[PDB]
Amino acid sequence: MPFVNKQFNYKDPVNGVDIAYIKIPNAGQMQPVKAFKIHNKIWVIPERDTFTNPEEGDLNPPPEAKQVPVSYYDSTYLSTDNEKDNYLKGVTKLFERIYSTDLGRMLLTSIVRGIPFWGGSTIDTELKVIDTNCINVIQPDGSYRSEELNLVIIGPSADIIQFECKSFGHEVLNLTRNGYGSTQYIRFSPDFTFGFEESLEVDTNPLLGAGKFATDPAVTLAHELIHAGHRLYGIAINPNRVFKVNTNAYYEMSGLEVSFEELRTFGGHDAKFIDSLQENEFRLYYYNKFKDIASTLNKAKSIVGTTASLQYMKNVFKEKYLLSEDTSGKFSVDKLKFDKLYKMLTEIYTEDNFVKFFKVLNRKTYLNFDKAVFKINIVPKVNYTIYDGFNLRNTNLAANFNGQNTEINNMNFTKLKNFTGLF
Amino acid sequence: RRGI
Ligand SMILES: [Zn+2]
Repeated sequence: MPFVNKQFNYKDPVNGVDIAYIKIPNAGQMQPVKAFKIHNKIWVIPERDTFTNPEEGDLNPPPEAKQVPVSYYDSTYLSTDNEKDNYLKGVTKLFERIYSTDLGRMLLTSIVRGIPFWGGSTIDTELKVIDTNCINVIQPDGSYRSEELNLVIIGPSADIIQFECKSFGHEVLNLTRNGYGSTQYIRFSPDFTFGFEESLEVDTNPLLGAGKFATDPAVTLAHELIHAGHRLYGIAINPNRVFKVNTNAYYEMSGLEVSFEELRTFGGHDAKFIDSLQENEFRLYYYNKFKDIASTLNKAKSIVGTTASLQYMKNVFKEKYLLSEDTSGKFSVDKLKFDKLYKMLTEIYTEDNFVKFFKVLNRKTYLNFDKAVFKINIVPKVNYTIYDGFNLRNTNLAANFNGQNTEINNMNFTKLKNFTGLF
Repeated sequence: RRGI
């Protein structure tokens, strides 16, 4: 029933299957790293990410006269076995918390079904996998075997609090925006969280508040998983499409812009900043992309490799994109089914909706100002549970989000840095 | 991304 069938321990011996040393397609050289397969198509690498971007392999913090506003550095974080063990257990716990909700179950199912499209072939008469959507697993005999995957959760790079989805690009194809999709690497940590303010006028002001309430890490991970979903189905909105914030004087006086992809991901009233016209533009654009995938599948006559049959892969993508198959067997995109899937991925899976399911306090809008970063430990059940997060039932922390109240539940939070006034 |  659980999303993760086995409760891995970082020190569990490698078996070359779900506990193995692996290498990722970063187009460069790297020493193998120990990774854990927690679910079909999903892996966790308890290491700081110095791999997806070779130009970001330095965890060392620059001089004090260089650190910006919202950022936190600690080159030693996640360098020991105990930390990696706790990281693995923390990430797994959050996946279970997310999966325990109907919305999270729906999102994770979509993610697992969202296999990156096999569009690496040079000939249109054959389908071939794109190698950067795979990892190389060291087998018991020391040989490497290529395994396709959809998602990898990895530790943050130098800036510990800069969580984000990273994926390998293609020489020509924009995999996260052409309907194809690509393996997503989420830089994330379950060992820290952020403080926000309960009053909207305070939370959206850069000069007020110390961060009384703590964001539930499950929401933060869910936010990244939503981005991952968009990217796996190749419908992420180009980052150059932004909202020139004009609803917050502090954002405005700095000409700050926020991408539509982020507003869409948060959802709620934020998603309304993307007008109907531009929204319809994107819908049509991605509809056309799904059409091309349907046609590319029809042009295929043979498959490259022996991992699976051509008909099998045609079926996995028929299910991913919910395509229709006529009498002749040709695939086509049905407008109704497309709109439903597109809407599910963009309107149903949103941060705002997850807050409703988790019943937690959270920022009311993406257009606010961070307050602080806290060190936390969600592994012990006495601190955080799959079912209630920090707001433990039948305790003084059960009501009024008392568990997220860092002043009441102070034993669960250590403020590492204050951001207010530093913008 | 969390944003600012
Ligand atoms: Zn984001």
